Amino acid sequence: MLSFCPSCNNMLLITSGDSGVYTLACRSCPYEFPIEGIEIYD
Amino acid sequence: MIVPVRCFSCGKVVGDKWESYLNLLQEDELDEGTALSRLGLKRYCCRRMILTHVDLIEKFLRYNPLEK
Amino acid sequence: GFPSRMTVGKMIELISGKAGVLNGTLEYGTCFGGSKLEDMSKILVDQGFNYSGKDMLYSGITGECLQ
Amino acid sequence: LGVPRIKEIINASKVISTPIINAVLVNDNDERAARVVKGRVEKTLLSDVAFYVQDVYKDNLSFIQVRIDLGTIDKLQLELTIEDIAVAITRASKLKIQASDVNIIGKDRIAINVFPSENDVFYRMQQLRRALPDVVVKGLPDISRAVINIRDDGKRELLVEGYGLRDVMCTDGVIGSRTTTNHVLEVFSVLGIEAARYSIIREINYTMSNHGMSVDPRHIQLLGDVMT
Amino acid sequence: VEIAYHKCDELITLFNKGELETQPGCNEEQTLEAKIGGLLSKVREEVGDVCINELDNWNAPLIMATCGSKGSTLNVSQMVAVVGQQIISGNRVPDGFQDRSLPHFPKNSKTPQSKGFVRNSFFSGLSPPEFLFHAISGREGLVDTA
Amino acid sequence: KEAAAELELLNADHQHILRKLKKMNNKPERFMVFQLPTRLPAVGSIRVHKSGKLSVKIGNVVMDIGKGAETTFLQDVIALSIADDASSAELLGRVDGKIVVTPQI
Amino acid sequence: DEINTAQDKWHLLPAFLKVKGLVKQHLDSFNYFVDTDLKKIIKANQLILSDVDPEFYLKYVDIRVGKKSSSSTKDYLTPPHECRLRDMTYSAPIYVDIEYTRGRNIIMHKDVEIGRMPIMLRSNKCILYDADESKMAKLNECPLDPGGYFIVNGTEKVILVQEQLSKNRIIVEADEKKGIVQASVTSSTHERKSKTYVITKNGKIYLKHNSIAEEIPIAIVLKACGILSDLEIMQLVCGNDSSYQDIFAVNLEESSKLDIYTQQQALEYIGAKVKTMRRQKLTILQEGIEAIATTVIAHLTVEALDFREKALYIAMMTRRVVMAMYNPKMIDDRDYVGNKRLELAGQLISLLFEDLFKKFNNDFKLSIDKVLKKPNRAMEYDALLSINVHSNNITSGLNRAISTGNWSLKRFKMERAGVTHVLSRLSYISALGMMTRISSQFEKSRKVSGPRALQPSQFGMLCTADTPEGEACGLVKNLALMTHITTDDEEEPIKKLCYVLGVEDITLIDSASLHLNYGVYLNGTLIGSIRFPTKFVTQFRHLRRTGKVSEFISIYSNSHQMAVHIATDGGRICRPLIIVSDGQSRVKDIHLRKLLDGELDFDDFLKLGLVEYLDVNEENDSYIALYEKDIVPSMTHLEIEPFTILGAVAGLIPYPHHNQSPRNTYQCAMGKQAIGAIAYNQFKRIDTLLYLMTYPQQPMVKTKTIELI
Amino acid sequence: IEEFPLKISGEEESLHVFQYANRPRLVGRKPAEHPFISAARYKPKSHLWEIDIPLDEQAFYNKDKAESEWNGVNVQTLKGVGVENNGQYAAFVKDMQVYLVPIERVAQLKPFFKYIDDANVTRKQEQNRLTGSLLAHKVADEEANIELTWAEGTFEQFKDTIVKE
Ligand SMILES: [Zn+2]
Ligand SMILES: [Zn+2]
Repeated sequence: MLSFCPSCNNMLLITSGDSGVYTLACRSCPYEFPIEGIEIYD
Repeated sequence: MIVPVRCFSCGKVVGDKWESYLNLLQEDELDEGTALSRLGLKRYCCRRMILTHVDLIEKFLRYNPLEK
Repeated sequence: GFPSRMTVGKMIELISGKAGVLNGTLEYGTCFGGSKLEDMSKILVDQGFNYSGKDMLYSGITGECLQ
Repeated sequence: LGVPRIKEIINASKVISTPIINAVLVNDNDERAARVVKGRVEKTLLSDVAFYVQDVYKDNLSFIQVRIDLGTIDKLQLELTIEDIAVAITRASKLKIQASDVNIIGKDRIAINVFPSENDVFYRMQQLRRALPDVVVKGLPDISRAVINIRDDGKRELLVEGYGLRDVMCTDGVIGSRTTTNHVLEVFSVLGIEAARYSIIREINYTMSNHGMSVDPRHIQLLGDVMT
Repeated sequence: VEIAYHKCDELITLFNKGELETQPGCNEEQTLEAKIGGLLSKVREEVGDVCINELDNWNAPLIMATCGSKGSTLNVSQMVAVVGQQIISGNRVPDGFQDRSLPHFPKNSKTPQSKGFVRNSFFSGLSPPEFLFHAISGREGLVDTA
Repeated sequence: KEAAAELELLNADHQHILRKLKKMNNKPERFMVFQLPTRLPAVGSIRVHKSGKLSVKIGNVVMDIGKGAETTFLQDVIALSIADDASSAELLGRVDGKIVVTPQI
Repeated sequence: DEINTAQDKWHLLPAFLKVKGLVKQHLDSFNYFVDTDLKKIIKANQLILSDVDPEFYLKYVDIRVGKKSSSSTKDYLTPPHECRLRDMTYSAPIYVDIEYTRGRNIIMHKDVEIGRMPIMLRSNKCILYDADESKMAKLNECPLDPGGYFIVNGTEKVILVQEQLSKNRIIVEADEKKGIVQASVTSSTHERKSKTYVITKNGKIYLKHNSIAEEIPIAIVLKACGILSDLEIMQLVCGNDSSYQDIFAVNLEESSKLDIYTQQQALEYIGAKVKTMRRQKLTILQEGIEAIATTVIAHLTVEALDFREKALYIAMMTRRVVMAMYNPKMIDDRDYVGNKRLELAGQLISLLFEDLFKKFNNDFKLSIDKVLKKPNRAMEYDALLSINVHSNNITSGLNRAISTGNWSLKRFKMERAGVTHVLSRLSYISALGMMTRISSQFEKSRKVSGPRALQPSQFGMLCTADTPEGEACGLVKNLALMTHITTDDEEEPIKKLCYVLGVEDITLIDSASLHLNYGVYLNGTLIGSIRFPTKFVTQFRHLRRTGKVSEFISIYSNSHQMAVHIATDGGRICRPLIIVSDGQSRVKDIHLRKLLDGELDFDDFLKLGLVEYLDVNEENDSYIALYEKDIVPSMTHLEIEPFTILGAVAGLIPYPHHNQSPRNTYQCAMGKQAIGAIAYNQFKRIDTLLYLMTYPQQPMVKTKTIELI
Repeated sequence: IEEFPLKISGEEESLHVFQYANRPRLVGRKPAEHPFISAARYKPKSHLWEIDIPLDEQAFYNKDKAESEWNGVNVQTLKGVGVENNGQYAAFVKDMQVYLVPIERVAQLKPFFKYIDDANVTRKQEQNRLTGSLLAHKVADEEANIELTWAEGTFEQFKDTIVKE
């Protein structure tokens, strides 16, 4: 993904939110962001 | 150490031409070539004996094991 | 011993040596300089010798010249 | 070629330094054929045919889709279809993740549908992203590279730097009659005992005649007979 | 020699004018070492032939090369005509400093006089970069015996 | 060619502090930060030349050039005043970059 | 007749060897030891304690060698020639001054002799210090020997110059099989550390150490040191738009596999894997067992409390490997002369005297507590009157380690054999060519192949021709004529002078700032990355030519590293060259007329800004002319002489530039074996073997360097 | 062309600088949006800064993680240690003239997480000399009683160094 948390500047992880949705959320700060992601690189 | 009595190659006696060479160097100031030319030696052999020679016995006799 | 080892500077030791004995001056064979080969064969040629140090030898056991 | 090459043969080492295999061709052209024997050999062409490896998340599932073009196959000539790429990804690794599922769509994409200390999805996504672009597609794994070359006459002969000698000999385009590799144990594994002494009596003869030093080859035949 | 420095320094000024016609056996830098090495090996073999033909007879180092006492024609061409291209480890000399070999030559210098091609013979005397370039090859040839 | 950027970029920060000093002269409740060299002579100022450079001639007339600094202040920098461990955090607040003063020799 | 410029420039070299000699690398170290470093040793052990009571102390006020009062410095020594016939050693006593107290707080002092220390020939303590020629003949000593050697137990011993790698600096070596390895040898006094930075696969970077168990990836390690945010672990070592980002990002992802989320968990994992667990005060293995390890006890020589620099120094060590993964050319070579340092006779004697003075206080503490415990009264005297029986192993061991050649340091663990070698006296050039010799210590003699070829980086620094023909072919080298091994000066005001010149401190600049120009490294330690480094280098070199005393303190940029280095820690060769100023040379014709006419000698061309010393890696930022008819306006220096590249033994060959180079090497082995005159007192001396000549003669064609020696 | 005079204008107080290493810029329309609520404590003798940031409760809060593992939180504690410096000065300009102010300390704010310590110290069971860097890490958590009232003001500083000439 290579995405950084705007609130704590740490590494975020893709988690499964209560068995059925995909959101990114870290264990660093209480943050979540439900967007779909892309990892395209030349 | 001291000047040799005879030259190595042919055998000309060059041992008698060192004090006269030193007398021609200091007084009657000449270059070594002409002062070594009007002294005897004609060939470049027997000329090498007087030209390229170091005098170590004058530096050895400063360490006399006698009275001093 | 010269072609297999390529010590031609030794060949300059005689020319700058034989022409150094004659006019009473110990010569200089220092690195990247010293006595030039051109004006040491000029000192050697007007003394009555060869410019390149080659003298003709009369042989010892037979008395004739060397070819 | 020197004295480490002779110890490389006398010690009979398992792996050697810089092996080559002298494979030959059939016809003579600068066309398809002499350029299609080459492209069947070298490996890991996935880092030139893909243009990206991206992973997207659609709300319950994941796509690791790969964009395979057709202009790469046009320039360097290989016989592979998108179904052949699906078969190559199906047996890509030996046992890492790759058992369950691959897909083929119209515009040439293969997405790896995945299914499950906590949150081990993104960890598998990172490891599978970092283990994917060094995966072979078409070719043989033990060969480093391949050079086709012209001899003193107008002929065309290739050369690789691998360890097979059977996969190279079983190739559409080469003739399996005459070939020569440096590795003696590679000859012994494929051919046998008697073709391993007739290889060593010319392999010792090759590292000496390129310097001089004729050793009147009955001595070499005596050396090549006490080892085998 | 001046129509051998000019036929290889035109490749150095073409190396930074885009690209060159790279031969398919290697990349763009190993095909520049090979061509410059071939030209600088070709310059020492034809100057070594125009000296031995104009060389006067009844001399020692040519008679000793005509028969097999000691010496070769390479040694007399290296004494008289030109010493050329002291090579080490197969190729030419590497960069002893960053981006260059000697600090007397500029950065990114790939001229023959900067990367190991001497041009003075043993009769005329070597320059100090030529002296160091010959000393490296002589010490590597001397350490392979010890 | 390293002396080209010693004149080309030196006419890029002298115009940058001139856009910061006199353009916003009226009343910004706003701070900056200067770097002065130590062993100061036991004062003078910028003295903008003939549309050229900017160079302080400090008092004790031996002279002390130097303008411009780096863009390290992408991060947020806000100063604050403190009393004797009873009251603090009376911030002013902004940084507008920095300048550095380097003595000529 | 008329003073030229390309011919009188030669006269810079005799005036260089009139003030400072050719054997100065042995003289200056021993002169710096017994004047500066010998006082520095007692300034770390200036007060001893006792387990009987805390009201007992011995205080070392002053230390000196052979000096008590207004008389001359040791009115009668033994002569250096008499102690070579009596099988003695040439030593002077060491006098210390101690404080002697009681519970009645009386304070007085008394001179004592606490041992004998062997004096080197012709250096500030011998009789032979600028002696007249009538003084040399009266004392039966030759006036032409180089000196600088020891005479222990009658026989002559020489401490050889020994090279090693650069201390407190970073070297990178590559490997195709396993992985690229980085090192940084810690130069601490009390311990010998070496922090290795090996990788195995996939960029799984984890540093290792000999005092650490199964190791830790570097993300958690520099997270425990102070770099807490992940945003400045991704930008600090990779940059903005480089291809370095997809390589280091693995160690981020496996930071969450382990003790992430800073030091309530992170430093505990760094401290749990520790060796030598230190059972004294062992309870503190939660937070205070790694704060021991990430400070002055282990890994480095940085004395910080909270770590902005040490967290950066490990992290700027990471970028030098991350650049070396994407590009395998950005490495270092071990055999480069800029990576090596020369250790001289003055440092090994300081190590041995530190060891034998640390042992002297331990063998005397165990003999004074036994006496001050048994009776009931406090013993007034006899605490000073019992040091004669304990000051004998400080003398016998100090001569034994010189006469034997073994320097066994129990705390330091660099036990080397064969340091001192017996002085060769085959001829006059044999005793001089040994005093200018460097012996390199190998690791193993199996697959070496590297430190025996002639490097192009020793042009003028080391002799190109004089190598032995045998087992030590290429492993033994020789210094040239105009070289100079330097010393560390202060290292403190150079750091503050950069802050004057306008560099920002590292605790002020953002962690995301390396896209800009070069970063200042003082002895490997980052200082804070000034803008416009060309002006910084120009101002620093202009301050160097007014007086900053310029033996070693040098500056050089580096573009493929994106850095700029200021070097102050001496122990490194350098050579003096002529500065040119943008069109032509600085040494004019009027400067050379004064040189041979009285005043304005050498060291007056360093103050007036005519010549300067250049280092091996510092002349990589230079461009040097060979002769005076070569002045290109883009040049920086002019060399003095092109034949200084030859050594002292190698300077006997007439016309070396006409021969081939192996015949310039073999002569260096045959010139020392040739027999002839040795000394002026060679008939007045007795030793085990010497060969002489009956009628010696001087050479026909000379050399410009055989009139010097 | 005129000059803008600089004076040191006196030295009686002590200054400090945040230098937030977290929030760069909000690139348009008056950037960097500095907060309001903070009102956090201070410690001398190890200099041990702590500052607090309020949490956005309405958006992206993820209440399950915030009130499942640790306590119901609204604080985000930072941490910084200052070091002494020389030659740095702060400046402000009024209409002709620049006033230098000595700054005397520079520190950096780095978000050391506090609630992980508070959750680890709960879930555990649910020497005169140290010679540097152990006495400095041991003496860190003793007084802390400078729970502070966040204030403002352009009268106690701007009308304090201007009546000096
Ligand atoms: Zn965040
Ligand atoms: Zn005769």
